[PDB]
Amino acid sequence: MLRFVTKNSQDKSSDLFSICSDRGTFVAHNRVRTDFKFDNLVFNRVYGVSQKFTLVGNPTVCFNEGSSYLEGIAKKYLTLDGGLAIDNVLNELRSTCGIPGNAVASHAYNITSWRWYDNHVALLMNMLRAYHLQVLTEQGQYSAGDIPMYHDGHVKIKLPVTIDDTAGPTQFAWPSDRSTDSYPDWAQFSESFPSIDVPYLDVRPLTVTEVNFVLMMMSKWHRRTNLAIDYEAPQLADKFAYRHALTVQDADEWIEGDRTDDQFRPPSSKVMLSALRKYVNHNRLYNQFYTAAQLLAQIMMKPVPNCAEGYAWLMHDALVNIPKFGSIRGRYPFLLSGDAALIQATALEDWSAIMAKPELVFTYAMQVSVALNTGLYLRRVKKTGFGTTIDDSYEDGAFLQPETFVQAALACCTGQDAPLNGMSDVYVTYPDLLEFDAVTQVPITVIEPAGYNIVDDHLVVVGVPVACSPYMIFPVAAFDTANPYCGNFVIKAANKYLRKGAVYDKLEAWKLAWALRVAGYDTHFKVYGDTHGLTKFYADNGDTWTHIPEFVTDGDVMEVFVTAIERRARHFVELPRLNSPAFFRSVEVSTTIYDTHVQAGAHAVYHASRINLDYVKPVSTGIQVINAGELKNYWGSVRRTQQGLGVVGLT
Amino acid sequence: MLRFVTKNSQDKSSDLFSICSDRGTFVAHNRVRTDFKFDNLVFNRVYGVSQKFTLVGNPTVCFNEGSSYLEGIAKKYLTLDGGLAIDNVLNELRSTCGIPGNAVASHAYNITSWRWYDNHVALLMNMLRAYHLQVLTEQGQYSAGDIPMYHDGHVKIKLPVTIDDTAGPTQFAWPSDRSTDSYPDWAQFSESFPSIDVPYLDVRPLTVTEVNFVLMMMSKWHRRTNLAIDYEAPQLADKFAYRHALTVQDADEWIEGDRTDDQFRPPSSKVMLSALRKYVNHNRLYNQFYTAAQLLAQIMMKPVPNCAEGYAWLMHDALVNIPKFGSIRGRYPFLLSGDAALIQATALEDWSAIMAKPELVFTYAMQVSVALNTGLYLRRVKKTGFGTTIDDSYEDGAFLQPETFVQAALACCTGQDAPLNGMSDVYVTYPDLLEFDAVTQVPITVIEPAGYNIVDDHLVVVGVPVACSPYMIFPVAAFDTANPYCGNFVIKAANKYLRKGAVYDKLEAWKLAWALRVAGYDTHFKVYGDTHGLTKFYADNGDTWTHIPEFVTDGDVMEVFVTAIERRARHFVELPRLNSPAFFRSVEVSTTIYDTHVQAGAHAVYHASRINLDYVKPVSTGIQVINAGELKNYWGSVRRTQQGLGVVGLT
Amino acid sequence: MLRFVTKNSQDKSSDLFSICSDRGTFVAHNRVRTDFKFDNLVFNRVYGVSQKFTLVGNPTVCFNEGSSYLEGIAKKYLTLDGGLAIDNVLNELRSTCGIPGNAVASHAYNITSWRWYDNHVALLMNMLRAYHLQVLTEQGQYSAGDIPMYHDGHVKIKLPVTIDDTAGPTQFAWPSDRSTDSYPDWAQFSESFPSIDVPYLDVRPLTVTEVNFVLMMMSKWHRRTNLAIDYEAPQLADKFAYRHALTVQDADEWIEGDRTDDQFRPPSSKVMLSALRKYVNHNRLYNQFYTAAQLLAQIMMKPVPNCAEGYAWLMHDALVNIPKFGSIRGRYPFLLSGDAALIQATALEDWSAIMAKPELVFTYAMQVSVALNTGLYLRRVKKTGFGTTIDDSYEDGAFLQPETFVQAALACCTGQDAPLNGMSDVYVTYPDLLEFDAVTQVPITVIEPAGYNIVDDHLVVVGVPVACSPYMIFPVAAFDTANPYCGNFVIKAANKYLRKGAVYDKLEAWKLAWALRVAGYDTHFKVYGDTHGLTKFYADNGDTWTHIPEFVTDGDVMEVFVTAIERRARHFVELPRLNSPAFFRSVEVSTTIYDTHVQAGAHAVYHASRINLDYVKPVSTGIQVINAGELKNYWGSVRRTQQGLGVVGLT
Repeated sequence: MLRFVTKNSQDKSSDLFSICSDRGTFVAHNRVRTDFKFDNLVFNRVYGVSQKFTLVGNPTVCFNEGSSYLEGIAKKYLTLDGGLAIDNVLNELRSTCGIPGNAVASHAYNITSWRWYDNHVALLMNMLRAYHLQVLTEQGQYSAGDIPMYHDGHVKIKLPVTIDDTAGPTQFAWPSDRSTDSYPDWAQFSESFPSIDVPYLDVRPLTVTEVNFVLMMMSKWHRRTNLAIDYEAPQLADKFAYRHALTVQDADEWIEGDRTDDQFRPPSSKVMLSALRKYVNHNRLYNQFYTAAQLLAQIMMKPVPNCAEGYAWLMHDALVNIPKFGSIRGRYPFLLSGDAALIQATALEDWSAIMAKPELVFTYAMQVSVALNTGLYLRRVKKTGFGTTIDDSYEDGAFLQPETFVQAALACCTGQDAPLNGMSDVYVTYPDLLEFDAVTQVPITVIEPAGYNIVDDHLVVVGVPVACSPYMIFPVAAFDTANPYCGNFVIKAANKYLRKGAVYDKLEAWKLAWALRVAGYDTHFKVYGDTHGLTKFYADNGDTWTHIPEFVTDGDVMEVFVTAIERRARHFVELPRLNSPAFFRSVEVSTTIYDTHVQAGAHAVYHASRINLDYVKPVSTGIQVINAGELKNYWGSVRRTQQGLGVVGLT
Repeated sequence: MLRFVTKNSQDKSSDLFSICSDRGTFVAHNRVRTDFKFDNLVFNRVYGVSQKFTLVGNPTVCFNEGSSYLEGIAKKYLTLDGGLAIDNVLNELRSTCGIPGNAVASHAYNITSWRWYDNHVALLMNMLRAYHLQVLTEQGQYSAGDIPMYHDGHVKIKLPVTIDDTAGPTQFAWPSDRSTDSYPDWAQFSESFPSIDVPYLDVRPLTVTEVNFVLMMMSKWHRRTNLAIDYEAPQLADKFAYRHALTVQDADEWIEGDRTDDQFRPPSSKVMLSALRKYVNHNRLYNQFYTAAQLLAQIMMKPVPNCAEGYAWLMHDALVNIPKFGSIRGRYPFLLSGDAALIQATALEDWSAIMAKPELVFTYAMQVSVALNTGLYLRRVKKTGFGTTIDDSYEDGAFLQPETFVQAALACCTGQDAPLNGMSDVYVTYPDLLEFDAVTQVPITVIEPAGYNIVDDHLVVVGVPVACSPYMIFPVAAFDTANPYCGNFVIKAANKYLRKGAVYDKLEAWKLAWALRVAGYDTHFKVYGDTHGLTKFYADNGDTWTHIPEFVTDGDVMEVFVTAIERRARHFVELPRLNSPAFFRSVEVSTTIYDTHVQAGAHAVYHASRINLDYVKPVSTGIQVINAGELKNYWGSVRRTQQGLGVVGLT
Repeated sequence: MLRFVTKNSQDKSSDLFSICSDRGTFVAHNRVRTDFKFDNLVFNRVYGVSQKFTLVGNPTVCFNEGSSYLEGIAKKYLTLDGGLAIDNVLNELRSTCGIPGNAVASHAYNITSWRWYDNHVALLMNMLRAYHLQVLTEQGQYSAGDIPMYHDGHVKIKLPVTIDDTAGPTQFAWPSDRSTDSYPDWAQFSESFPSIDVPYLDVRPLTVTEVNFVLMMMSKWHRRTNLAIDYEAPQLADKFAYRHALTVQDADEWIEGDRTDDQFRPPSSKVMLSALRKYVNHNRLYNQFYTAAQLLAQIMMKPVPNCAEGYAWLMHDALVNIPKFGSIRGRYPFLLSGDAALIQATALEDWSAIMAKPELVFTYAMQVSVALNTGLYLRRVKKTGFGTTIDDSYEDGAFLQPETFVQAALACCTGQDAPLNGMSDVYVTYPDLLEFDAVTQVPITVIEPAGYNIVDDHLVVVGVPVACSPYMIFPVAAFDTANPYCGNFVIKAANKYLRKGAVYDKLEAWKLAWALRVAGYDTHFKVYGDTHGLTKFYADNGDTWTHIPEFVTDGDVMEVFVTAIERRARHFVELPRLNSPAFFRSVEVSTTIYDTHVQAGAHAVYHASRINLDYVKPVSTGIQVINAGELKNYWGSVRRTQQGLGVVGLT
């Protein structure tokens, strides 16, 4: 994930922005300068482009079974090919247990040394989400979510929320609620020989507050806010025992009225980070934490569209496949004694980067939301080749299996090799949006129709619409040729001229429309075919980006006529008559970014924290690390090729 | 058998599905994409296929004693063969323990006329089926179970059910009755040496509740549901005694009516599995457990037939040979000690795998059911000469041996090495299915004669019909040549064209018809006989599989006249006419299954889990492992050789 | 550990100091000469430095059972691992002693469910602390013990004490109470074979009074003084039995009140040590005794801080993991016979050394305390990058493992191979000290704000402060480069001079400031921040050590502006100004400690004794010695490698 965020060490460094939101949303401001090269002279314009991101969401969880992983075991027990040496783990118990006779191995295999279902990624989800919520809490920004009330005088949209924004809590209370629901049974089991088949976790190097936090968050999660991360989650395990030298019972007392909320307020974000770092470093959970970060980032937030038709993508809900929690590392103290067993290098470097800066996960999530939303429309277009490909040889099979859905979308949008989940049966997916013809309905209020194909008072949207500017992944290089996405392009003459002298293919017509809307001239396009009532290219005043109209996507018509270019009231840099001969000049448009920052409303400016590849140096002290990986465990990167996109290892 | 289930998926993504039932049935949805590449114009079509299954069955059980197996004792008590070194036992009694010479001499004189009959296969059968029933009950769907009600709108067929679901129980009742049926005369044994030739059990490592469950489940088992694994079975031993530290009294009060039902509930599935694990790994019953697992898998369930005529497969009832219960492990306490001798490697690894994941047995049962049906059907088909040039004596070659019946069926189906029972005189058989003229009078209530072989108010079939489709096991190489059963097939030019259309061979015509029905074209055909009421390639929806046309089941029909190729009501991919010599093209297809997730009924969806075989190495400590097998015991595999399927060693 | 204490003085003049206390504290005077050689003009100054210590502490003890160690029995009763050859035990019972076959068979049947948990570490802990307390009492200075009352004339700080000295006892009272607390149910055992799984002790070689002391000291131990080694501890075993020739009755009358206090006095220190020696060398408990000695040393005492902020180090309380008491040596009389097996060489030599001189433990405790504090502080410092070019992950590298916590601290401090505990799941830890932001609210009563980080009426610290000075262990090579911690350092030219003075690096400035404060010049400095109330290099008298200036604890500060070099009130050696480029000279210093003699308070002076290691060879007769160690048991050493400190074998 770190390599993708840093765009392969571009300028040797990268950047990230802190998590922050107001009423469940936050703008993402920018400043850009767009040049103009014609008449062997330069014009330019500077304009502040914004972008709206919302944290609201209602994903659906599935705490199903998942494959067990034993990577954080000593080298002497695990093997690259032999794996778990059951004889080696068993006979070590005999040398240390007080159980007599030769039936020691039989009893141990009967009771506890048969399951081998070590997997804590659900717990890592819980704790990392808790850290993010606590950040939003003490930053004075924790509240119920609220999708913005989109309004332009024309058709307007409003989506409902589970809980009221004002009725939402102003402080982060506990996930579970005391004296309402059951809690898992826990007890410090420090015996050398396990007695009952039950998940075991080693939290010896954790302080009392950290172990209290972990064992309390072990219980059921209850949603109290509309945020996409407050998803419902039951208690991960019905029963478990924690390997701690000291006995901790503050949570147990708080179950009864013994401890009030005052004396059991949730801890601080640095306390959560210390607990998580201690836990991961102790149990050698680098790959599992990397997978946890991937999963949480993929559900962090969605980009609020600036167009009326964009809300169709926003209204959707995702499905998460979190494996059932199971922990077998406290069953035997000697398991952790020794170097870690084949920890993935990408996981290690990513873990070190997150420890250096805990904001990398949020910045990656912010990038990935925009990247996925763009990549869905991008693959829908690229499958048909603007309706100019006969067969279906684009080979979009990487979008079929729900595991690689998001990663394939990322590899489609940007040429960067999207990072694999590093696990199996775990994913976030919108199955209804699998095929490129994704019809959907939008609930719509009562406004007068102005060429917006309103059907049954419900905006009918086909597929997925591009709903966010690419300004945070600007070098996207989505199309093969030059475009606003690439950043620098040159407007060319019309293909031919006729009685209104405007013959342009959809792609360069959209290029010219975006250039003119940047320059302050709205453009009128007219095709006598299917139009649905749009005569000018759709754009937003706050965000000068011009969304590609549907007729470019449908691939039926290949030409669009731009009859007259009108001048907006908010005039800007003057241009000649482009849509006429003997006056058009080969203008070229380039843009660069001036200032990028993330602000919640207009208050408490959050200066960006620079991150470079200097601290990327992993801690290799007693951690057997392998850079290579296997596709079986989904350790690779989906890469876009000439014919399409496929999954390959990084080599 | 783990090797078989892994090679079914060629060691890539070895899927397995949780047990789940809805009224005794369920359905396994898939998502398979089929290609159509011709003239470098690659097309494809994805579609969901649902091959449903039913757990309802009424097998016939014959409890006949067979060979006595003693391959779990220490080496020093066993000779070079299975012969028990009884003289060694008495010498060890003389040497190790200090017993009066008169006492040991009297015991040795008494033992000279004792039966060393030890077979716990029936006990393992009962315990495993009880565990599965408890799993199904705690899942909340256990009931009497009913055969599916299938109708095509032209014929309505409903097989009678012995016990209806409405009157069926909802909670798992005990196999026996409350003092209504006599219980076995169990007793407590704790001395060093046996006193009566009655078999004795070693159940010391088990807990009080597990011993209660085993002892009272030893009683006569009554069939209370139409479940296939709910076969009737008598008390496995009229008298016995368990070697335990203390006597167990809880079950006796319930037996005699002192304890009511609520005071004695059925134990959990987890504790049942723990008891089974303890018993097997304590008596070292790995081989007998492997045989019992094979029997359960082969007797688990049958596939619901999509077509009408396939219900004949549901009509037939299996016959089994369960050896009588015998136990000499509890006769002496030293026998189970030492290093276990004569343990098969395949049995050990299979036992480790099934205890690591208790769903391997169920997925192997599903695979064996579908493979059995396909193997029998394609055996009948290849008897004609369809697809196979060599007219091998498939009728009576190796299908006579009941122990090798199902394994030979699997060999004929897939070509993979079917795992043998590993035990003598134990098998599952359908005696009325060896003949190739097996007809059945399936009761029908015809709505209208859509065209079938309906005779005497209830139609008949020939041999074995088709009930399933090769989708749980797709890459099955039933035929040597390319076919839909294989991954991909290349449609070739017609043998001869003519004015009305073209004629086709036995296999090529069916292959093209299946490809066209997948594409969306319904294919008509004309045959020299008039033996049916429809000139169509029947292909029921839900799986889009075109059954082998019944006309080719008989011989002397090598050419089939195919005409009238046209689109159906719905259409997926445009294809050339393929019958006229002008429009014909060398269409090549390719099929691959991507996703599969069984779901019980219409609410409970059970996502496909996964198995990490790297972590499931067997517990090889303290075990004398033997890779080789003995053909008289049927410790081997059967492979479909080009010269005829036969039993071979794994070497 | 003897190797460690000898290498601290590089095997030359291995000093050691008698235990001595004054109100729970004492002070270790020294006489160290510091050189100043420049331009062949060698100067020097001798001065007495006093680094005082306190024995007062309140550690937290968690009595949790851990791994069972059996490495003291004869070879024939032990397998290749720690597994007890119980079958060998029963065969030897059969062969050697003439016991009825029925009796031995019954005993063998009973023994099958017995716990071979044997760990006498808690017992050795208790006996050693009792011996030390009796030594301190007979020395005539035992009391409740009070924390020192330190004030600089500007802030008055006094840590609260649980038990004041005035009400504190003057004579060593018994750990238990006169029938107020229940005593363990001891008994007399003399038969050949055990009868109950309750642990049994072999105390035959001990005398009647020693057995009385051990048996009644087995009871619950109450904390009656604020001594660090006076931790509360419950009864180590509710029931037990001692293998002795005759029963012991003297203690019982005192237990039941029949015997009054004067009739039963605490036994002498000499007889306590004799009893400990007999017990250890009879049960062959060398490894467990070495572990217990390590624990006592690591938990003995803390250094009184000269500076005000160092009292935060005294605020923190340790946490320990003492394994539960277990004894199987007394189960059978033959076990202790034969040749002892699995005895570590280091443990044997350390045991011989500590019994030759019972002060080695105390001097090693003092050294481990000072090394611990210095290691933690310089770890926090080197996290910034002070002195060390490589920014190794010192935060969480190997400090997570509690068993390796203090050893890693010692490795970071000195670079010498720290001796491991030699036992699993036993450690001393400060959980609130792993984090680098550990703050404490030390209660202060400010007389006047002389300039400190005083906030909220009670100042705070960051991480771990400094309380001691590297004078008990002078040649400590904490930093790779030359420094005051090393023997000598060469002051080099300034990086850049300027009109007001010169600027200096992070390390060179502190080195020069320390050298100048030793010389007699007070050095001022200016920093880009304003984070303190004094621009001075703080150096309290009594030790003439200049603490690391707190400004450099944080990062992003590489250059420090130093000016105003001038003589203090008193002066020792004339030095050039060293800041102006003209007066600057290449001053080179050299430091060496000559004399040291701890003295308790102001009256009792304990001259430094000596140890002749030539006469302290271990008793290797009748012992199977093993030089190698097993990393799971933590039988090794940790060395500060250039690539990061880690656990290595001694080979």
